Amino acid sequence: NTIHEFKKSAKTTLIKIDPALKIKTKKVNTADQCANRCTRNKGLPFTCKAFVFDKARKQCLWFPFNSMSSGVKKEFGHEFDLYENKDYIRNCIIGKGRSYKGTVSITKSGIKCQPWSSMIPHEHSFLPSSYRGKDLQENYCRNPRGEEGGPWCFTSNPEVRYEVCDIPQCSEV
Amino acid sequence: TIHEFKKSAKTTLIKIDPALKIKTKKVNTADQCANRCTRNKGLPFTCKAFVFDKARKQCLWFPFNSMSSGVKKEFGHEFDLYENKDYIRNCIIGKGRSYKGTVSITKSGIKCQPWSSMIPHEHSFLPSSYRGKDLQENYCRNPRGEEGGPWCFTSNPEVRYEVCDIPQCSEVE
Ligand SMILES: O=S(=O)(O)CCCO
Repeated sequence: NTIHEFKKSAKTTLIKIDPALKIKTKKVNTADQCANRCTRNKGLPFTCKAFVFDKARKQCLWFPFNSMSSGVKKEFGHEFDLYENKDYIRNCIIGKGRSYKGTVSITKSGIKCQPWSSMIPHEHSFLPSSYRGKDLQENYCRNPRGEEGGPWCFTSNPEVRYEVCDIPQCSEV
Repeated sequence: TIHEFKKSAKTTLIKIDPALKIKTKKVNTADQCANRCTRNKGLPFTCKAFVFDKARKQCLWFPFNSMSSGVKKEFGHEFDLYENKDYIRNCIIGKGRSYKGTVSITKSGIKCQPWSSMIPHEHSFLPSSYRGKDLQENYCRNPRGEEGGPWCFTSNPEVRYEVCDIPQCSEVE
């Protein structure tokens, strides 16, 4: 069971703008079954970069793209959960990491990040809805205002309001 | 938990910068090191890799990996190195000569052939004659800096080799 290995976005599927792009679907029992096929890439005529489980139609949708790909857009649906293969979510930072979408959720000194949706331990105004496009989801390290320090988070230690996270620059020579 | 790490057999790491944090503990198995690393509990840093000393049954947890500036990768028959995939760059610079991620599937979704195997395809891209190239397992690699990026010999007898679909670091904003 490889499902916990994917970055999950609730109530979301992906749509092609490009009719050219390819999709594979199969009726299935559980979301874990979509995950296994994606991880192993068995019987897909492409590299599985993401999949959707449709909980109403009991279907996997396997994709050679993700939510960051050109010619694809997110779509809302109560029945869908999106799972993006972490191997195709850039895990290094460009510049100050304004566009960082990876899942690192621990600070430089090893403190588990506080969820953006929470006011515990720390009250703050980085509400996800105020910061659209900045992916203030779960407790991921993010740099929503593009400050000098790189991605950071509020910390689950009450004595440390916030700390930078230790995410490498993609290229610095 | 151990499968979200890239394993390098017979390898440890040495820190030349003495200010870099380390934590060690005698354990039973490498799986237990992986668990503490993934959960990052009781570690005053971000766990980016660990080594398991099979002789002493000791975990060595690191806030660095083999690509970190000033770390000595060294042979040792009793060590296995495990690098957290979140910290191995999963995108390509230029032609991907330096790609060391764990993607093992071609663009058309075929499982790569192991570099050390000669079935289905016979070749002269042996690990031994490509030191530093990490021609390990069946990972997509670009040892000669060739145009289309990391590639592999394919497990499909009808397709000698094909490029993989590893994104450029410049692909996404
Ligand atoms: O101003 S806050 O303390 O709320 C966050 C600052 C981190 O840049």
